[PDB]
Amino acid sequence: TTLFLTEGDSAIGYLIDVRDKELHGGYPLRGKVLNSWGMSYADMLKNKELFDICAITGLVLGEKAENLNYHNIAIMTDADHDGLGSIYPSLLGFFSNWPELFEQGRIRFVKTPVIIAHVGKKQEWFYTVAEYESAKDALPKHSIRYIKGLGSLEKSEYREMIQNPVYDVVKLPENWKELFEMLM
Amino acid sequence: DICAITGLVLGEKAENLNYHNIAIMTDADHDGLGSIYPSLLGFFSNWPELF
Amino acid sequence: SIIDNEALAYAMYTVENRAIPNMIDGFKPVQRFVIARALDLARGNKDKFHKLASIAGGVADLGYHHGENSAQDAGALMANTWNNNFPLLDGQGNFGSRTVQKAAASRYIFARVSKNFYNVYKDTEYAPVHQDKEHIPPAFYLPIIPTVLLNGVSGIATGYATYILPHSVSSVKKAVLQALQGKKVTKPKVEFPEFRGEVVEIDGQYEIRGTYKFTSRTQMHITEIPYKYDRETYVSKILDPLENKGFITWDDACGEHGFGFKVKFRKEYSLSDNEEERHAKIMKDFGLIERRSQNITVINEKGKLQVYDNVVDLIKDFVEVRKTYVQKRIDNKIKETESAFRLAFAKAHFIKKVISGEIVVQGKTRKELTEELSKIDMYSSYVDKLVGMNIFHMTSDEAKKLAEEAKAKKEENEYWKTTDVVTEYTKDLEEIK
Amino acid sequence: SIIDNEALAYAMYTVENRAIPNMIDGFKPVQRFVIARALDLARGNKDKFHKLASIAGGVADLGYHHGENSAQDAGALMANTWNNNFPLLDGQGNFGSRTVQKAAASRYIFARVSKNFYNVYKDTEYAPVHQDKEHIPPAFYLPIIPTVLLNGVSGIATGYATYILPHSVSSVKKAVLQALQGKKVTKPKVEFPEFRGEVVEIDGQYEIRGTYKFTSRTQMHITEIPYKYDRETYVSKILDPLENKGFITWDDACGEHGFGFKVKFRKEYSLSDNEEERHAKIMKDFGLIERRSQNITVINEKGKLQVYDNVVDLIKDFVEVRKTYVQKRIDNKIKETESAFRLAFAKAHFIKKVISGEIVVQGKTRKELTEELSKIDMYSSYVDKLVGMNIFHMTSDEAKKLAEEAKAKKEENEYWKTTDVVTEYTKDLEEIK
Repeated sequence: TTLFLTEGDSAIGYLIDVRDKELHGGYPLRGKVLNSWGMSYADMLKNKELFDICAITGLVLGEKAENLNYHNIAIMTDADHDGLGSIYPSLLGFFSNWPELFEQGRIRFVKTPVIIAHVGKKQEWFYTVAEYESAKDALPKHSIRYIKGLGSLEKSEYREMIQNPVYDVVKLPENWKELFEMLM
Repeated sequence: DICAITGLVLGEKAENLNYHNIAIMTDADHDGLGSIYPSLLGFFSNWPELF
Repeated sequence: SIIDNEALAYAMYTVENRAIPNMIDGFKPVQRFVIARALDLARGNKDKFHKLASIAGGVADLGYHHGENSAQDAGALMANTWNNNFPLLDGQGNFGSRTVQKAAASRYIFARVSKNFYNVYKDTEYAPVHQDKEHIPPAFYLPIIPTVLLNGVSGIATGYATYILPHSVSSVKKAVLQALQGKKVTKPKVEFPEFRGEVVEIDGQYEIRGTYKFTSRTQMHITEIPYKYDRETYVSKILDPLENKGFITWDDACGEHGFGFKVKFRKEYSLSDNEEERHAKIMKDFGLIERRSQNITVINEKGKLQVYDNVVDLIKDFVEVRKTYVQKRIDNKIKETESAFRLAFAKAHFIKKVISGEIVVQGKTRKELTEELSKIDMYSSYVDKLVGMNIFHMTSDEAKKLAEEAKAKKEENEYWKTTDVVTEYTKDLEEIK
Repeated sequence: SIIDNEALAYAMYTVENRAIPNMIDGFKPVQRFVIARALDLARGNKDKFHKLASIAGGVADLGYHHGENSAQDAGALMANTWNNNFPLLDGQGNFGSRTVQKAAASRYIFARVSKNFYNVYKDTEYAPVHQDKEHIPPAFYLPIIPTVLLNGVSGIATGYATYILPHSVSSVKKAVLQALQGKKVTKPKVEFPEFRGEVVEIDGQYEIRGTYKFTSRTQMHITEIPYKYDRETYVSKILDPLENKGFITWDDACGEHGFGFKVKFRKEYSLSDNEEERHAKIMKDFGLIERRSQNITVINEKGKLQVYDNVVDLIKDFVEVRKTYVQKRIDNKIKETESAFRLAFAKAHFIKKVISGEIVVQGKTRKELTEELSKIDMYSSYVDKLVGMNIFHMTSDEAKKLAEEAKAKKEENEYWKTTDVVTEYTKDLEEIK
């Protein structure tokens, strides 16, 4: 099973209209979270949404990475600016409290696209701007649509992007203290 | 801030007035017509000698 | 006597700024502005999801003398296929949900005109403009089946309050198609969108009930609640006052469509038997039954207001205005097609005289050809269109093709000549789907 | 032996997206892409006001391997004449001031392309295409007066920095107009915008100063402050360091042109006399004398960066680019106008043949006159264009006067044939004012 740590009531509305009840889960986030490592572990316990995802996954702070109600944790954001640098450093900093989640690689990313053209009956799926550059030499009927946001896809694209995701991994270099001190 | 700038202290007459005239202009679609004009008029109606 | 200059100004704040809709288009005053802004952007790319800021900041020159925040959230609230039955205006974004009836933002959300709207709102461009000069939308748009019956409208004005209820698409289609024939008017049936409970009458008034299912001795699956209950206001208004007595408890197991609320009883409750007082305690405690009231008050084709007790006379008045406003289109198409028939006949006759070349054509310098064609009895009236002639049509194949077009125009002119209101309106009523 | 494939990829970061402009156009690559988006939002109507986000959000398929914010605030910063002299782009709104060098919004201000750009950027389309496919802007736009000397570039790159200061437009006009003539090149004078102070040479380096104006025994009115600080960094770096010592005080009375700050003397200070040591204490204390550095480090038409001690060689390399880059247009227009007069003789002779009408056209099928147009030596290269002939040709007014515009393009044909590059570039230099 998996848990989607997606954003807002919109994406969980589409997720309720899309997901499998047995396999795929979900949870939104209430709002803006601050810098992750400026706050004590009892103050991550004072924070509300972090305690919510400590209780839903069953991995509360101060314990070994076991008895997890969700074997997978996925986070599903908007690919313009809404979660590309806002949800992810704070969420990866909070998930850095258990390095055994990262050793098993239990946090993934589902890439919503950037550009979609509607060609024929089946629209195309440029995931990034680099694939949009590299495959503009052979792509017909260039009617452009921007996917700057989770709302910019309908229920059908949300359906084939949950039921057929890509599950991009999270970052893990040889040191897990040198790269998270960049933002401060 | 504006009662310190105008010199009309709260609870006294309009004396030692730094500015003789008070004028308001805003974006006149809805930014200042029905939003900040009645609030500023509720400020300035507490001194009816200004009216 | 100038204080009435204030008060009549109140009468352009309590007549033309009213929330009362119209019987004909089924539209609010702000809905015509957001529709006109969306179609002003539709043009060729009627499929490019235009930004809700561009709609919302675009209604300034359409004549809406209020805030852009109102249309900015109005377009969010009326682009929902789950709040309303008939899809009028589509889009990509959040437009509300039965979990939470809000949008996620208004700045990552883009809206679109639907092709079903143009399947259902013909004679939009024929619509007469409002008495006020600044109103760039017309006075009322023109549907095939009305938007008063479909999807519902609710609001409260000064002294009058509309609560018009959504109805099912096939029954509104059958109602307009059957009251067009002048029979006993079928009142449309009501189908709330994504509602698997039961909608039935009690006494003149509708009730809505969802679905509650006994699953054990002390367990419940409310598969559906009635329509005006979301998750958390129903939890905090009813289910949490039931929780604080220690009576029941809830599980969050909401389904694919509708709800999935599983409720487990506790032992400090009634838990009565015999299947008439336990169900009484259920729809008095869980609130499985919800009632309402009806008052069909709606502004007519002019600025006055009229009240109906039923939608039968509403459908009758809609189709009796629709009869004349299709008849006007019939007369306009007839007067277009007769002059277009005489013109196409003139051009086919002149392409016969071109591919013959029986007109002297060379050496007619200083336009002596059209000084010869200014005295022909019909060629004169459109000399400026008989002269746009290349050499490319001198071969006879295009002459015979324009003669085939002329014969095709004749039967076409006979088809739109002999026709009337009823068959074209019922062909539109057939081809809305 | 693969790690260099990252490092040359690092060279991919440090060749095409540097902050150093090229020496012909004077254009940064980000400025090339925002110019291309400004004309892309101009297209037909140049005068139409483009939206800043619509400028900035559309650069992504224009060649920029970065985000929209760098072009977004680049367009904000070079839109204003309080910082620069030559307006590359006009706009509706404010983009800064000399008192406050901050723009209004990244999402409110309008933009359009100025007419003087077209008065100085002709022949920006005959440049050869780039190696990279994304660079649909040319590698250098071709001016009559370059932007390296027009306006200023204050940029830091990988080991290279530019602080190329603005110059006065009549002096660069004389400099390019005289370096066209091939004598000793006049050095352009430096005139910062809205400046009535003194920029003077001391030894190889231009120092700047404003004007400070004594008005009484213990007061001044500062006319100008140097161009390193606008208001609050100026106060935090200068006026509050000398104000917090108790020496002197200031008051804000900033006027229209320049600055207007009024300075009141307190009693503990030097208060010196003789107008040598008091002025030296002013330029030591108020910071009127400011020193800069100059180095013309600019990439040429190839990938090598050229370092110039003085802009005379910059103007010489600019004009040695421009002479051949307009002799390309000379050869292109010569090859255009020879076949243009050949088609002119085709149309004039064929229309005198048509108004003669010795060729018979009536009853002629299968474009049979093309069977007598194909065996002409001269009409046969234009057959489709010469059967594209409407009736208005047949009037002899537009036969004979169209023949006399064939003679008018004959005299223009000999006008482009007799002219050479230096006198049309003299027309370019003389008709900018």
